[PDB]
Amino acid sequence: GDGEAQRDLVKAVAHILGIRDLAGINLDSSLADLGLDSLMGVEVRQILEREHDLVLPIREVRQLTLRKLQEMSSKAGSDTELAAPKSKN
Repeated sequence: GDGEAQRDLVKAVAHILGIRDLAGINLDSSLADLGLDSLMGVEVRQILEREHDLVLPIREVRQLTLRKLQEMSSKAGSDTELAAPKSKN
């Protein structure tokens, strides 16, 4: 029901592509460039919507540059209000 543990989305999404280490796989490539059309967006949504209620749709998910998946993995990211849009002036 609730996740006590959470992994990097690289060990999920990249693992769909058969990657994780990216030894010779480019990291500037958009997720759609990688192969996102079907599962590589559904899997993501089904994870994030339940993990952190973070539903980022395909138009945004398509630019998740593989390691960006672990950046928005939602673990230790939202300490207080995710990134907190707060700027003085």
